[PDB]
This record gives sequence, structure tokens and C-alpha cells, in this order.
Amino acid sequence: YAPENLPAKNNNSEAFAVCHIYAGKNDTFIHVTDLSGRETIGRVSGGMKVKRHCDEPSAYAAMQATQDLIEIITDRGITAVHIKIRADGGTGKRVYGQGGSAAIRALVRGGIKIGRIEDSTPIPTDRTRHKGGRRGRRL
Amino acid sequence: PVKRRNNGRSKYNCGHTNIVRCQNCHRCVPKDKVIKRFTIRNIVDNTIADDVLNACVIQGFAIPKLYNKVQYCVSCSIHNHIVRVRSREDRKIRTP
Amino acid sequence: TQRKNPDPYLKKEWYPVIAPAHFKSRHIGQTPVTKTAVATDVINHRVYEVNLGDLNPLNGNTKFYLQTQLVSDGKCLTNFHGMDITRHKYGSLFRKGCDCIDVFMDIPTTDGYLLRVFVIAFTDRFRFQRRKNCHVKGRVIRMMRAGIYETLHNELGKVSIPVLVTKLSNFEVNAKLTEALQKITMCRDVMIRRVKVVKRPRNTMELLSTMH
RNA sequence: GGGACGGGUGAAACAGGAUGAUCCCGCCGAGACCGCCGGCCGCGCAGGCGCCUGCCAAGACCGCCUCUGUCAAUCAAGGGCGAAGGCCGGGGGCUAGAAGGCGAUCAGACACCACCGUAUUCCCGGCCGUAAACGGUGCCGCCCCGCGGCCGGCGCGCGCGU
Ligand SMILES: CC[C@H]1CN2CCc3cc(OC)c(OC)cc3[C@@H]2C[C@@H]1C[C@H]1NCCc2cc(OC)c(OC)cc21
Ligand SMILES: [Mg+2]
Ligand SMILES: [Mg+2]
Ligand SMILES: [Mg+2]
Ligand SMILES: [Mg+2]
Ligand SMILES: [Mg+2]
Ligand SMILES: [Zn+2]
Repeated sequence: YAPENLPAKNNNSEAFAVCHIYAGKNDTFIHVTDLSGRETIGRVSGGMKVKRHCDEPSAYAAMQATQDLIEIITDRGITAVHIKIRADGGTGKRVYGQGGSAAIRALVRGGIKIGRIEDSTPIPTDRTRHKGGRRGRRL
Repeated sequence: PVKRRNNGRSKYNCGHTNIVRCQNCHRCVPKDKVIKRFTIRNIVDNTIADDVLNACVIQGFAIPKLYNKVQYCVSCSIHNHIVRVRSREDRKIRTP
Repeated sequence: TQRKNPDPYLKKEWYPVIAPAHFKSRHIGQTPVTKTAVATDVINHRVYEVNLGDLNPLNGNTKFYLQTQLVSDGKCLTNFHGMDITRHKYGSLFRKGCDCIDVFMDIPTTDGYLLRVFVIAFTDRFRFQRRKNCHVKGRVIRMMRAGIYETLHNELGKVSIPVLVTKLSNFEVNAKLTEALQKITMCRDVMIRRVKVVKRPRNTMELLSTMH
């Protein structure tokens, strides 16, 4: 990578990106984006590191994917990131999965500086009707 | 015979109440009969809160919390131990 | 099906992003973009969410939205676009036993903007009150809403974008809202939830020059 | 923008992806709905009732050295209102989803679980007149242990506190 293909270096401050974590109940996504959500620097998913469909959202897969993403973004010249953790939302579980904390700890122990942390799960001021019926999943 | 004086719900001075959906099975339940709990938790587990604070660049930063209201149906609360089956005399207790 | 492609980041370059002069720290960061094949037209009208605490290093629960309107001298110039609080603060405000008033009003500026402002408030319990709930009678609520409308209209009726930005940054409108409302009754919290821009004039160049 | 899976489950498999999906961001269109506050709070004859602003008529309660003077209670016949589903004639078409289709489980599964999906769910005019329409307790009226909580109105007392 030529230097003009990388962010300008300055001891005054370090380049800041934004990491989007999707902590779903069936998969996990780790997405690094610049300050405006239009330029993608690195994207990885937990399903690229497991062979069983049931372990896609597991913590181990999240850690491996986070390591790969760390390598990529460090190669591309990024040092610090903000965090935006989210769940399914949208009239759904509204609770984080088991891979989010794994990804955060991997980032912390991977030599990355952390900025702000916030919730980004979509919530309605009021909703449509969800699936299941009026008796629910009877099982 | 009648098991409870409240008929298993808190319905006074009204005929009908708006419904809500269970967060586990999506059953439709009356608002006055559903079991509700309010929880406050950190976004990050306390195990790695210190690590995150060490890594954080900001000075004077504070860990944000999560505020959620969980609503469960009768069947799911018993299954997940949110409430318990009590003795006849203990049923009158209203204190946690 | 599958095919390999070259690494796109061998043809990218970065730009700096700058903030209006109301704030001490004016370097938001940098943005990547692809070389002309035009960058100066593709990095335009991009929106950046910046925390107020980082802008003025009481501030960590508020953020601003800034939009690029001009590229000059290898830098992106931005102005006001919106204002919001954080989600955790909003969730923390609510409480069981008290009622809340949520008002909204549409306010036109002098530069040709129409703004929508959302105001929230909560009631509190008196220091020596026998009961434990903080509910109030209807007439008090109506008086609170009327006072909110009056104060908002009088404090932002005739304002410009720079003055409004300064007022929002330094919480003056919140100060008058709480001062006035407390004359009606106890008022635990009184702030502005957020500000939205609905329509603006197509050409804003002198405005941009003044802000920067 | 970026480049290989994504969806879903107890575990899987049908539908999606180099015609670039999932993911991030901005805009556009339509139609529902009214959250955390929200309650041994309240209103209504019952069924039922929760966005902003404005208009319209109404109602119970309290206070009173205001007015009339038995004008009252309950009721076959008769009249009116009446959840959801359903029907007739027009609009509208997003979610969900009877019927139908399909993947699993099973000895079998035309069911429970997954996916697609018509009527319906929404509005206008009109029929139908049923519910565990339950406080499973008809309406009016009198007396009646004690303790306590909440809502509305009024009066007394002081050291003036909702
Ligand atoms: C309604 C679908 C049934 C299909 N199978 C049969 C095989 C099977 C084997 C299991 O052992 C690992 C198993 O563990 C969860 C589930 C199944 C499902 C069972 C399904 C039957 C359903 N009704 C009876 C009890 C029951 C218990 C369940 O445990 C939560 C369950 O999971 C959804 C489904 C069922
Ligand atoms: Mg069961
Ligand atoms: Mg029995
Ligand atoms: Mg009822
Ligand atoms: Mg109907
Ligand atoms: Mg009966
Ligand atoms: Zn539940």
C-alpha cells in the first residue's frame, strides 16, 4: 500500500473508524466503517469460520473473525474505533447474542483503542403484528 | 372452586384492557395478567468493564447501561423459574 | 460463480473533515474515497455523527449531525444538520410513578430553514409530601404545555443558525425551560430531545462562509 | 461501498446469492399502529376507552338558609345499543394469516416446528344479534366490629407543610 492510499499519519491524533456489531441469535457480523456509514474498510462474519450451522453465532467464531478483521484493518491503516452494538430488534428478541462480548474482548486484547459505545438496536415507537399467532409457538 | 380472590389478574373498575405479546413465545396476554420485570444492566459485562476502561481513550468516560422491560406469560415464567408454585398460605404473601 | 478481483484500496485517497467554528476541536477525522475515473462531487452531502464531548473537550450524552456542503483546498466544509441525545440517557429518564409531557413544535428560522423541535419533561415529588406518587391534575399539565410553547416561541421565535447552534451547545434553552416550568410545579427533568431540519434553501454558501 | 455466503432450527432441509446477496449508509412510496410513562389509577349503561392541534354536544360528583311539590320503584308487549368472527355493495393492499402448497418428525402425521400464501385483518353504508357477554352473585331501600390504602370535591386547625 502506497502512503497516499492510507490515512495521513499525525501524532496529534489517531484515525478513528466505526465498528458495527450484529449480535444475532443465528449469526454475528463485525463491520468496520468510516465516520460516515458509506465507506467499508473491512467486513467479516462468524459463518466463515465454522462448519456447523448451529455454531455460527458462537463466541469462538466471533473471536476468529475479529482476529482476521484486526489483521485486515491494521493493514489498511486504522488504530481506533467506536462501537455500535445491536441486536435483531424490530419487534424481536431485543437482547444481545453470545458473540458480541467475545468480539469486544477480542478487539480490546488485540491492541485497539476504544472510543464511545452505544446501543443501535432498532426499536419502534409502535409496531406491526409479529408472527406466531395468538397462541404462540406451542412446540 | 375459586383459587384466588383476584382471579389471577389485577383488573379493577374496568371491563377490558389492552393486550401484549410474550417476549419468549409471542402469546397474546392481557396487560394486567402478564408478569413484568424491569432490569438495568451494563452493555459490557463487569468482567471486561475494567479492560474496556483501560483501553478507552476518553477521560472521565462512563459505561452506558441498558434499560429493558421484560414481559412473560404464565407458562413461560414457571418454566424459566421467574415465579414458583407456592403453598396455600404463602400464596397470600405479596412481598419479594 | 466465484471470481477474484483486485484490492480496491490501491486506488483510494483520504480527505480531512472540519467542523464549524462554534467548537474548539475542529478536526472530526478523515474519509476514504476513490480517485477520479469525481471525488470532490462524491464526498459531498455526507453526514457525520459527532459527540459534543469530543467537540468541546455534561456533554457526553449529546451528539450533533454535520453535513458537507463544499469541498475546498482539499478539505470538506460542514454545517448544522441535526441534534440528538444518546439512547441510554433517554432510557434512564423514565421512571415508574411519574407522568411525562412530550411536546413538539415547528420553528422557522431567518435563513430559510424550518425546524422541528421535540421537548420532554417529567414531574417530581415535593420534599414533604405524604403520598409516594407524583401524578398531577389536568390543569397543571395544560399549564405546563402552554408554558413550554410560550417559552420555546419567545426564545427561538427569531433566531439564526449560528445563534441557535450556540444556544444548543451551551444549554440556554434548557435553562429557561426549567426555570419557567418550575414556577408551575416540581419538574425533575426538562431538556430538548432532538432537533430536525425539514427543509432548507438549495444554495447555502454565505451561511457556510459565516459558520467557518 | 465491499466481496462470499446468507436465512432458519433442538438439529436440519425447502425459498435467497458473481444477474454482487447478507451487512453499512442516504433518499423515495404506501398502509397499518400509538410504545417505555401504564397503575389493588380513572371514565363509560354495558360492549369498551391511550399520537399533535382545533371544534361540537354531553355526564357523574361536591358546595348552597336557589326553584317545584309526589312528579316515585320494578316491569310482559314494544324500542334502542351490543366483542370477535361472518354476509351484501363500494374503496384500499403493509404486517400477520383460516384454506391451499411445500421441508422436516413419526410406524403413520394430511398436526404440533420451518418457509410461501388467498379470504380476512383497515375505511364508508347496511345486515347478523351471538361469547367463560363472569363478580359464574338481578334492581330499589334500612342497620351493621375494627384497622388500612388510593381517586375526586369541600370545610376546620396550626408552627403553612401539596
Ligand atoms: C413439534 C416437532 C417435534 C420434532 N422433533 C423430534 C425429534 C426431536 C429430538 C430431540 O432430541 C434432541 C429434541 O430435543 C429438543 C426435539 C425433537 C423434536 C420434538 C418436537 C416435539 C415437541 N412436542 C413435544 C416436546 C417437545 C420438547 C421440545 O424441547 C424444547 C421441543 O423443542 C422445540 C419440541 C417438542
Ligand atoms: Mg410446552
Ligand atoms: Mg381444580
Ligand atoms: Mg370482560
Ligand atoms: Mg368485524
Ligand atoms: Mg349467568
Ligand atoms: Zn417470554
